[PDB]
Amino acid sequence: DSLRPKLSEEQQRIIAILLDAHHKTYDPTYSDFCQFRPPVRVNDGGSVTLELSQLSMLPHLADLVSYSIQKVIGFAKMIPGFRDLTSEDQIVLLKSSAIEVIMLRSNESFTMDDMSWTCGNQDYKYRVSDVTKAGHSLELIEPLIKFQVGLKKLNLHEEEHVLLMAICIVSPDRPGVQDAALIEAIQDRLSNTLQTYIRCRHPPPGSHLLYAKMIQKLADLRSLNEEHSKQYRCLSFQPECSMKLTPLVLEVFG
Ligand SMILES: C=C1/C(=C\C=C2/CCC[C@]3(C)[C@@H]([C@H](C)CCCC(C)(C)O)CC[C@@H]23)C[C@@H](O)[C@H](OCC2(C#N)CC2)[C@@H]1O
Repeated sequence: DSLRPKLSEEQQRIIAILLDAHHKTYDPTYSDFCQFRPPVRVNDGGSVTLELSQLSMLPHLADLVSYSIQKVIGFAKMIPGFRDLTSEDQIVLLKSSAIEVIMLRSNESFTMDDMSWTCGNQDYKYRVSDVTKAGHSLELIEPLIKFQVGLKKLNLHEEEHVLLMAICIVSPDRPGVQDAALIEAIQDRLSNTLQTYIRCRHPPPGSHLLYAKMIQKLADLRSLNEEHSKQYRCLSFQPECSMKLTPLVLEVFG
């Protein structure tokens, strides 16, 4: 019963590697922000019309996401085993998980003090309204907040945070993949590491059940990924939208 096997040198290495990768791609100071198109916040205490009409926050948020995408790609390119897939299976995994990972790593800036994401600087504080001004409806934004709170109350160790993202990326069930068995093998190595860290390092532990809760989020993420895709498609229907985006955002979601 309740065996708690010690972490293997290889498993330790993997975490070290993943931890380090994340430090090199996540900026907790948010210093690069002034290099994005400026936030514009029109008063819209509504309007789906004002919103689409203006799209005042889109250029800034499209810039952030785009920037983050780049940081997510850099992270993927440091997952052990990720180099060993055909670059074709790499892009497929990347594109189809890019938004899921962003929602995970944004939790580092999400604050349960006012249910927002703070990257600033009141300028770089993002509340529900700030995402509607970017042309989004409550069907995605409201479930997203709950996801972040559900995620916060897991009280994840940074070690578990980086592994969750690593697993999210290297999923063998994504549409378009060629070598599902190889991708599957890497995920098991990553998932096994997670279950083992939980057993060894997490207090009490009377609840290694934490693992079941973490896999559940990855399923929330699929819903959100699909919902986002719906809403993106509406934005692209809006004329002049393309310039408010970036060629990366356009490629990934189009
Ligand atoms: C992306 C991140 C941040 C916020 C993410 C947010 C806050 C605004 C609300 C966002 C942007 C959602 C919407 C759906 C994004 C929509 C994007 C378009 C309009 C293109 O579809 C999804 C993710 C949400 C900010 C911050 O928490 C993180 O980025 C910070 C920096 C990085 N990397 C670390 C410096 C994280 O990577």
